[PDB]
Amino acid sequence: MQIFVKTLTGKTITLEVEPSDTIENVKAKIQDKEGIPPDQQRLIFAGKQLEDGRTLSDYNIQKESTLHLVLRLRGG
Amino acid sequence: TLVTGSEYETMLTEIMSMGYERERVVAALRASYNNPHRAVEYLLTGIPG
Repeated sequence: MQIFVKTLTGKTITLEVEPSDTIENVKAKIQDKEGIPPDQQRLIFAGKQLEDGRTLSDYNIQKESTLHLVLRLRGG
Repeated sequence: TLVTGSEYETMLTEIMSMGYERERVVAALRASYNNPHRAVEYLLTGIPG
């Protein structure tokens, strides 16, 4: 299923995932395609911060949903 | 090149969609120095005062 990840710079990335994928997996796909280290990623959906060991189905994320990506960092 | 106000309400609106009313983020701007991203990272850490 396709999902959208909206970043704070107005870039939206599309990912192909399965509801059975874990949040850790999603973060690895984002690293693979945009290069952001998983440790800097904070994923938000329906006002909840997503936890690494849960799956997308745990949160009821359906096709064409948009997650928000906030970056955690102490540098530029 | 944009005025202070404009970008201001634009911070709100962005961080807004992020479940952060214009007031929490704008006040977060008062606490972020006018920054948006920091405004929300602020929305996070909390809203002391």
